[PDB]
Amino acid sequence: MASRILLNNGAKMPILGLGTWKSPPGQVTEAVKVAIDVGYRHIDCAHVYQNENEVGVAIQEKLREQVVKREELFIVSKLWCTYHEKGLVKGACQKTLSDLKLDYLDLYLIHWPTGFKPGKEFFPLDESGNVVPSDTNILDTWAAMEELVDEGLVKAIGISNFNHLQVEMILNKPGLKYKPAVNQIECHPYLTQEKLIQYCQSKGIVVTAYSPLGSPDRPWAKPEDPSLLEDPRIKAIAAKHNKTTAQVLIRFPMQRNLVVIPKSVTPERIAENFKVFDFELSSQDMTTLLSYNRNWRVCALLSCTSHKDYPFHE
Ligand SMILES: NC(=O)c1ccc[n+]([C@@H]2O[C@H](COP(=O)([O-])OP(=O)(O)OC[C@H]3O[C@@H](n4cnc5c(N)ncnc54)[C@H](OP(=O)(O)O)[C@@H]3O)[C@@H](O)[C@H]2O)c1
Ligand SMILES: Nc1ccc(CNC(=O)c2ccc(Cl)cc2OCC(=O)O)c(F)c1
Repeated sequence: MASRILLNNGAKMPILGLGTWKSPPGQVTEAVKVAIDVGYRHIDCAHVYQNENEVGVAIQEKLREQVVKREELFIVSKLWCTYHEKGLVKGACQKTLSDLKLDYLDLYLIHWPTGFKPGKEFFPLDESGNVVPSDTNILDTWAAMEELVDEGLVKAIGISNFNHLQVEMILNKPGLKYKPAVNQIECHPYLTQEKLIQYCQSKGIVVTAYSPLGSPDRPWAKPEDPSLLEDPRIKAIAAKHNKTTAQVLIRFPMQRNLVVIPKSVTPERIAENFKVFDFELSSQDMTTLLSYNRNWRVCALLSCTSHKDYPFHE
């Protein structure tokens, strides 16, 4: 299987990338350096993760060392919810560029379809704990994203956590100039996403699977929760293939024509997670993994559920 997938902007995107949510700022520079040294060419970033400066130090050092050329890297970041206003989008993108020490992003995503009140707080709350919305709709935010392409700041734009009706809203936008290249959504054997993936792929939108290992370090983890890495059924498939459970969980979305972005700051695991191009899951393996769906989400947030554009009511 090829290492990159063709996007609808004409560029190629590596199907395996390194995630950086929760990667501590004192560890993520070495994580990204190791990742690039062992073959990763795609890093998934976001302003809200608060570690883009440190990710950028690694990228810049590997460019300076000539381990890789800039054109060989595929760097992704995301517009946070408090920057959905027309007059804030360019500055948000430029801050991310400055932190990552880049002149352009390969892909810039609307992180969530929900706009929040601008300000210093990433989750502005009213006194009862509800997030305070912005009245800026996803279509105007999309037009602002299109401007970034036309100013040379980003090569591609896309969306994240958009449900099928929200994707449709963008695709049906009056005067749409650029289609979204990517929809980045949660996807793993407990949230298999058949309907949304089919829809996006049918429209030429590439899907990126996040939390492919079930995000065991998510901060709201109840150890009551189901655990992909510990599921004996998935462990059995891994054993059959002489691979780790994580390697099976990463190969699974690859064989669905998805991009996948496992996170690690552990050098041994960063390398392990990349060694997934030399085995194949059978169709029976794939269908068996799909059968484990239970519509379980890592990423949901109670404080935002009354937002008009909350994506997971549908
Ligand atoms: N667009 C969005 O809204 C959104 C939401 C969630 C995530 N994402 C992106 O997707 C990325 C991945 O998702 P995620 O961070 O939620 O979780 P994940 O990649 O599913 O899981 C990360 C966890 O798995 C551990 N791990 C990694 N490789 C392992 C291995 N080979 N064996 C055992 N454990 C392993 C990591 O530990 P160590 O790091 O300690 O090794 C970490 O605790 C994020 O970092 C972010 O870039 C995007
Ligand atoms: N509208 C909205 C916004 C955020 C979430 C869930 N995400 C988080 O709670 C979250 C908060 C801070 C950070 Cl740094 C990361 C988070 O999740 C991962 C992500 O959103 O990429 C959500 F479920 C809905």
